[PDB]
Amino acid sequence: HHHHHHMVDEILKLKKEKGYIILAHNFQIPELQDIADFVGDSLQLARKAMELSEKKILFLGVDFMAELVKILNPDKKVIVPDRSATCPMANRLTPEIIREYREKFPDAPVVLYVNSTSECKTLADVICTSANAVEVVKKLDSSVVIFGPDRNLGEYVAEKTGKKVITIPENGHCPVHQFNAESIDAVRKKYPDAKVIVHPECPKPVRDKADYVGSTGQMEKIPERDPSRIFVIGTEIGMIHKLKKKFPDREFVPLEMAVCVNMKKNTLENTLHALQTESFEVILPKEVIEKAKKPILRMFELMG
Ligand SMILES: O=C(O)c1ccccc1C(=O)O
Ligand code: SF4
Repeated sequence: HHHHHHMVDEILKLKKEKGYIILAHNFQIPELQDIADFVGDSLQLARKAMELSEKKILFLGVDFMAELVKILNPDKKVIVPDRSATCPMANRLTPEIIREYREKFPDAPVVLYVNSTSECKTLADVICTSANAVEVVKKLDSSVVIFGPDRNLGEYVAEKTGKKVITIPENGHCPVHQFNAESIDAVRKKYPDAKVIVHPECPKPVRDKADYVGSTGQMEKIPERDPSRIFVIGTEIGMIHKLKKKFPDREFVPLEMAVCVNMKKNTLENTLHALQTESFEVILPKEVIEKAKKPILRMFELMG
């Protein structure tokens, strides 16, 4: 909107002037997606940052993602506008629980979802995303794996791979994606020709009623091969804007309104403040960077 056109102009000039690149997660408000150089998922953004000349990064998302970017770009300054933006699911897994479960099942590799603390990543055998988790677990020798922090994704991986997936912590889940299956019944009657796409973080009954299950990266490729005029989307509300932007010819309908409060902590105002003050810098110990990079590079190595 034109009322913010002077705010946007100061963001563009400062970003240009100080050599920032702005990376925004798909769950950011539309206003921040519209000012970002690249919008996508966590790993997509971090990988993207490795490729660029900009020595400074403004990251718009939540803490474990900004740290991922820093882990993989450690000589680059990474700032976030709100340091309290975090992932409640990720924060429920701890080093202690991982260590507890490694002892119980010492032959099982620890596969950690990218939505995990940096400290947790130092202890994982490999990282995955919702896009590549099935393939990653498939390529591991073992037929029993330890997986966290999301139980639903773990269970999905178990279904797709046929392997035993021991999920940690107990009842690990994303509250944003706990859609109700009756919501799918309801949209099918309302839009009989619509396709339902939901995230694998969604519970089993929702995944099973959906036409497609995939990551937000996967969602945004579906209309390249599906010609449907209407898609119903089971993930965080920010993806609707992303999808509408990429495919203006289609209609994107939320399965339900689902908002990640932590993702919405970032605003045009605090983003502007961040660029004015070049704060808040993501600072990690060298040793955590060194150790946590290992399972992240292995993920890339395995998928290569
Ligand atoms: O990308 C996704 O689908 C996604 C959904 C929820 C949280 C985190 C991510 C992420 O990997 O960035
Ligand atoms: S949508 Fe769920 S998994 Fe993603 S940052 Fe928010 S609470 Fe975490």
